[PDB]
Amino acid sequence: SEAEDASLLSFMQGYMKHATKTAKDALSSVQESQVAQQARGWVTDGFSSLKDYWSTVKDKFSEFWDLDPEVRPTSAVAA
Repeated sequence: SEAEDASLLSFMQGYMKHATKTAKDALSSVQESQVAQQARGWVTDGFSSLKDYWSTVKDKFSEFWDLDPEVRPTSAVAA
């Protein structure tokens, strides 16, 4: 017995509702968190390379707002 009115959105709607349960069992599986050593890895590769790039982008995020005297999707992409 089930409401035939419910559209094909039923199975899904509930799916995410139910699959959200696996979060726990899946959460405990976070054992992949050990990825630390990996992160602590990028250090050797001079992860610092993120600073310059970060310090720029982030900071440039201020100016990156105001484009040339002409803010158009055409000239921008084409230039």
